[PDB]
Amino acid sequence: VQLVESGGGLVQPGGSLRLSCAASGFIFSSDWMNWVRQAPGKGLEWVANINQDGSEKYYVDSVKGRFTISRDNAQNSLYLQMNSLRAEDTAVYYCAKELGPWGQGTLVTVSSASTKGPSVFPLAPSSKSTSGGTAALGCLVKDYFPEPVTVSWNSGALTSGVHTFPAVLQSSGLYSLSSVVTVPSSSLGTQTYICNVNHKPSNTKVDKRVEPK
Amino acid sequence: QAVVIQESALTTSPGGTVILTCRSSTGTITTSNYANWVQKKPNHVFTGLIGATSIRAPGVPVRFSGFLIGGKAALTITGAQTEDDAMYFCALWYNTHYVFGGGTKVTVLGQPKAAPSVTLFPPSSEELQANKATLVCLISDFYPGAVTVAWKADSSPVKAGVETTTPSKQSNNKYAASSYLSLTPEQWKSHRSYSCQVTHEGSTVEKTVAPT
Ligand SMILES: [Cl-]
Ligand SMILES: [Cl-]
Repeated sequence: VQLVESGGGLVQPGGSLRLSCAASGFIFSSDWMNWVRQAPGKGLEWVANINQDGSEKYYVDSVKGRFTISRDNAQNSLYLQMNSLRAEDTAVYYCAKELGPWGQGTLVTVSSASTKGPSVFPLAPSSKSTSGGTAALGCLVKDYFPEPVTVSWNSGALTSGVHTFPAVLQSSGLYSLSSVVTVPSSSLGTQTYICNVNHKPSNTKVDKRVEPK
Repeated sequence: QAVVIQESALTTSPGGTVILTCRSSTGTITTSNYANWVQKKPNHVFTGLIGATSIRAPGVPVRFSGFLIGGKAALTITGAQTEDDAMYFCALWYNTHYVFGGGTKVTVLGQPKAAPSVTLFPPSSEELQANKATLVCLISDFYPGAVTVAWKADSSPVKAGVETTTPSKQSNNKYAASSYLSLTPEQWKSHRSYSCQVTHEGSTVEKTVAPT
């Protein structure tokens, strides 16, 4: 079973967004479907639900008159039309049923601030700064808005020793994260290490090669 | 408006029996509230374990059970496993809407204490050309998930420009965090070195970088 979500993004106050939840691997028309949201640091908030045929729909009072839940059983899709978006609607939105895994969640940001692409700086290692023969190199993804950012290494082929850290929220409102990969010193002069940063909200894809100083 | 009340936190041993309760602030819970138990793990989507008070989701281990007792909805774990260490949310249907509880953090004992590993990166050559300078201190593989960070300009403390993340759980059930010190390019070269000190369970780990 799978529930894939899409449609979240950055939108100015008063704007609109339409979320979609693609269902597969189960009899979609047999289940009620729910939209649930959670803002960072806050609790889970049920938003809306809908019955099998779509004749019954319920909403939380904070949402009545602005959101509209709908479904298409012929296409196994659940929708959430979101109008008159407010800053308080900023949250990760999840589609879910009573049983089984929720969707992966899509992020909705209602803010008057514009998106900003990150700066990527290499975190070069040092042979004199090792620990038991292992080195440590990485990339610094600084000053972007909003979440998320994906970082891979050597176009996804390098995964052993990779550690990407959750971003920090700076006082200015911008985010910064780092991704680190630990590798032996013998591979410092034989292997090539390149981090692939992707910030989809700003359409910024940057590649940075990391080599010792 | 009705609220859903859960225990904040519970601790058990492997093979122990846990019982989580879920009550309504308005009074008795019945099967008409269609209690739903949702499990949340770090880096794993929410998943509904129990629906309609007592229906186990497919694939959910049979050691999880839901039922009603004393006017409250309950979820037991008979013979808890380390993989059950997670957050458990309760949701109750009040005629026209679902309301989620605050969630119960269930801790399964057994994880040994682990000291933090600290890696400190000086400002790169690229960033210094942009008249910026940031120190990146990376803390990983510590348990329990709580560390304090203090920075040092030479040998004296420095609080301005420090931003540290909350601890986050890693794939190996240990925790990680990062700390960023923002400095001008001039301050970075006017000092002999900078240090990032990480204190965990009474022991402190330190890392030092110097202008090159
Ligand atoms: Cl834990
Ligand atoms: Cl460099």
